[PDB]
Amino acid sequence: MNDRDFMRYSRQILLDDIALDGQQKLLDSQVLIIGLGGLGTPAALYLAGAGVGTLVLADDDDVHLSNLQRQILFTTEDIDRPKSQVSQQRLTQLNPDIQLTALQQRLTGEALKDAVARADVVLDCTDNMATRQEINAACVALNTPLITASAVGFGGQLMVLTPPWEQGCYRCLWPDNQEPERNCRTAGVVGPVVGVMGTLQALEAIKLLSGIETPAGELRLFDGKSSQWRSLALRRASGCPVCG
Amino acid sequence: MNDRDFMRYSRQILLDDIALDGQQKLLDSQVLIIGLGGLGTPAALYLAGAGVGTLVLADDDDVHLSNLQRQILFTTEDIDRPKSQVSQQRLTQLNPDIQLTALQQRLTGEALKDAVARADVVLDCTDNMATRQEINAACVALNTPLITASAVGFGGQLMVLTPPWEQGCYRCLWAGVVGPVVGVMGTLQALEAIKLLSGIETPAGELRLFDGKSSQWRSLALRRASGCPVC
Ligand SMILES: [Zn+2]
Ligand SMILES: [Zn+2]
Repeated sequence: MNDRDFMRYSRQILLDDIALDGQQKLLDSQVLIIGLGGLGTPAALYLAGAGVGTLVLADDDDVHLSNLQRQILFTTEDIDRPKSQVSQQRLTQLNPDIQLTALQQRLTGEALKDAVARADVVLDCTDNMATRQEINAACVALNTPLITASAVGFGGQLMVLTPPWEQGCYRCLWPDNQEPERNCRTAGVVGPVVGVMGTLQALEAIKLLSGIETPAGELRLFDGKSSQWRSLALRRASGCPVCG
Repeated sequence: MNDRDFMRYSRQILLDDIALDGQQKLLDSQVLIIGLGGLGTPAALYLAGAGVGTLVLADDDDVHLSNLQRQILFTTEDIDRPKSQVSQQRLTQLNPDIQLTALQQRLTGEALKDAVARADVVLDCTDNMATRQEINAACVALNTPLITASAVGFGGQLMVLTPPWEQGCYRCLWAGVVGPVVGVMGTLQALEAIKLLSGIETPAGELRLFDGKSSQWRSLALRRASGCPVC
């Protein structure tokens, strides 16, 4: 690569586990981020700056004042402007040497499928159970990893699902499809909490793409209130509508 | 608190643990963020969007290409501009309704003690063992809570030291980095500030360590050193 790119990616390249090799891998890698909010926003911000070759940002909503408290990528001046655009645009100003696509739609059906297909890794950053479900289905089908997370109030939840599908899919831990019983406090959310969650979704994407020994198949839980971390093991359904 | 304000802070206000009581508290607080790097950058960003009344951005340095990989608050286009200025400007675009004071200088001795005094919580975001040491001194002198962090390669470190100074100060205790690893640490530094300024209970007498490769946290029990030169 370049002698400049070296400087920019200096902090990663200088790392044994990544070095020049991985750094190229990152540059040759592609990542799909469905949803650019308090979760996908810092996810995209850190991936671009890390040098992920390609980034597809999908989000069908505009920038609202209500967002600025946790969706750090945006600015008040961006209000009413479509997220995907504003996003790609600002990420560009950060890392021009990388390609950024902006889908101003809702990824579904085949539009979501092939989109998933390509991607070497797919981050789910839609705090939506339905979407998350088909993103999972699609991911399982076109054997492409899914790194899903979420947050409500002071609580965070993260999960990495690799293609081998060892410990099953999201439709294993929740063969259902409706909603969880955390539907109560679904009122607000602390920025740092949803933030740390997305940021971690990116660390997991890097490690996955740069082929690092990152444990998966867990369900990490964060309690922003007690500032305590916790992990629940996983194992697939003895006959899931997927992963079967 | 008008229509606009209710709207931006709405996801925080609709929270039992904060509501108008806390949102109001945040808006009356001042936080000193010393250092605007991989740590300070996301911290300032999350605190501002949160609505902390006054933010003092300290940092005697300019943007560099190297930076852009972990310091998410800057772009290539600010490459030679000073950070405190660039931060101050970008943060205002996010929340014009809060007090944002830049500090293109380098705090030390008195210049530091003043800033620490006029500040509810101080965030040590200077990955420099030295500045760090002076701050811990100032923070204990003016019994001002100190949230400090670190992040090297794949491992981060976090600590919340408060006034009763029960389990020690930073003395009582004592070059590549992954983007997200410093981030997590910084974002968490904000989380602790918001919990401290809003009044939420937070076990703090420990040294949280994060290993971003194995993806697991560990803690060490702090202890105020016998005859510590500050405690
Ligand atoms: Zn399954
Ligand atoms: Zn001490």
